[PDB]
Amino acid sequence: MGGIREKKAEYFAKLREYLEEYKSLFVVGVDNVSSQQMHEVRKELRGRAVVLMGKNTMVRRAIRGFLSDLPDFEKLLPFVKGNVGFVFTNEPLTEIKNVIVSNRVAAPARAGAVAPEDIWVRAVNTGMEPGKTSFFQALGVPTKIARGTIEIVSDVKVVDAGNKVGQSEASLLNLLNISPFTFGLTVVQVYDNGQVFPSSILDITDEELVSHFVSAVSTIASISLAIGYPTLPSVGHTLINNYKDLLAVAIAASYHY
Amino acid sequence: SALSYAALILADSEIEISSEKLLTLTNAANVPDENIWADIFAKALDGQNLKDLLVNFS
Amino acid sequence: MKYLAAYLLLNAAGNTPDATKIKAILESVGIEIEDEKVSSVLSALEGKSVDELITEGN
Amino acid sequence: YLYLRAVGGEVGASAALAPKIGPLGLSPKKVGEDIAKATKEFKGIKVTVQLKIQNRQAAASVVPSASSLVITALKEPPRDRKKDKNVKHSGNIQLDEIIEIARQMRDKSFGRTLASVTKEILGTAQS
RNA sequence: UUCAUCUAGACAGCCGGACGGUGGCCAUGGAAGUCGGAAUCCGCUAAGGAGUGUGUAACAACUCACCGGCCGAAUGAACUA
Repeated sequence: MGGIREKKAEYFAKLREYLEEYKSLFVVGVDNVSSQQMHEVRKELRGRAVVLMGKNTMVRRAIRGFLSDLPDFEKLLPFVKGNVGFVFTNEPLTEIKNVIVSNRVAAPARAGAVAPEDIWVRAVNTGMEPGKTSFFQALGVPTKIARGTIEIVSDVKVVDAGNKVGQSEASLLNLLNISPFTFGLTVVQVYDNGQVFPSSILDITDEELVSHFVSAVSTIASISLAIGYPTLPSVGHTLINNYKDLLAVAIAASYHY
Repeated sequence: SALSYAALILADSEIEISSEKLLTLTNAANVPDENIWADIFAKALDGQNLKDLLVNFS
Repeated sequence: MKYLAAYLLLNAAGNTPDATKIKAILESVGIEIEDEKVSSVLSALEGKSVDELITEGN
Repeated sequence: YLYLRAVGGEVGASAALAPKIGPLGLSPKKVGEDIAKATKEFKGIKVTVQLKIQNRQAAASVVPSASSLVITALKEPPRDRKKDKNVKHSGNIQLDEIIEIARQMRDKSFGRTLASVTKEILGTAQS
């Protein structure tokens, strides 16, 4: 607790060797996620390969870079945001995102935070006795007293995605027991092998590629059927085209055989 | 087929489907060149709309 | 597309990865590969049975 | 949670159970039985027991615990009579004993590694 | 003037985060972070002190430590005339 380091250049020095030891380096966001949730998330990572420290002591990827030949300076705009960590890993890029991003733990929203997604409150009895119903009304949640209990009149959106949640708004929602978001280490960024990946990449489609694969597979298949080029898959169809076309000439015409 | 897949990639890349161009992709794959099969393939593909064939098919 | 055909063509020969083959085929096409597109296709490919996806055709 | 204090073997004290309210959410001596059964050996120093209440059930969070685990293994009931230097009783745990206390703790504890877990218990043991 | 903190980013303000060994021995009606009185290791590790103040008979939260950002260049404490 006392004045003694609280190190400077020493913890940087441990950190120096840590980007260099591991191939894959992640820039990640704790801010939202509780620490039973973070600490559990980190338990997963830790078996595989581990996370270490900084401020601006983090931004010093430059010294690490300077030791090797890899980036500077050169990077697009140093992506770091409030509340950032570095994850040093063996684990390839694509898999790291699926562990972290898919498996998030739940928790409540916060006052003065920008809502990540649309917020709704449901209609039904709150179960609470008469009191300051007014507080609910202030937010733009309609309520009225039915059967001597406070009830919310209708489902409505209290706050949208990309708008901030007001201090009153948050508190009242917590009393309702309404939470809902997914928390865990938001991925800002990846370095691997001289290459910079931003977060759009990092949510990694995949269903779209199945559709594209199957469509590519059909292009090949099509080409095969029509073209007549008989390795294993195409063959029985290619023979059929030469009929499809004969059987066919009969249907329009008006010679009967 | 490696030869059919080679043709569709060559058209997607924007390069003509000929014996040299199929041979370079085929060699990069590591599959041995066979003169008869790429020659039939270029010949079958001659006079074709690759685009029009690609889309219908049962 | 370039990427799709390239891994498909290799799959017919029976083998594939980032530098060794994907990069090799597209480079044999004469085209410069975007790393992000290769990485995305590979990451998607992991733990998938390509043969099973083909068996439904879409 | 709303927390509570306990002594080994105690039940039904007026000051401790009645104003703090009887868990089970009514009817003390439900919990009064439940805590008491569990409590073990002689009273010694007070432990926390911590109250959690559910519909018509009580549950307590009780750790005397990893150190009470040490007591069982050593066969020594006290704690370090003359702190950090050398104990008055001669309770030297073995290396084999401490990794087995660590094995069992490893669910309760976060710890990454078993070797990490051995430090955490050992640090508790010395002081 | 003298001692400390600053481009490794101080400072004013505003913004923001906290899992686990484990509610720690003595004594007493009673201390359990915070009436009195011990040692002080460690996980993992951006980070997460056996704790800074606000509590109740005692227990019972919330903040702070420690840590991160928005800004950018000096800074505050002691004496002296």
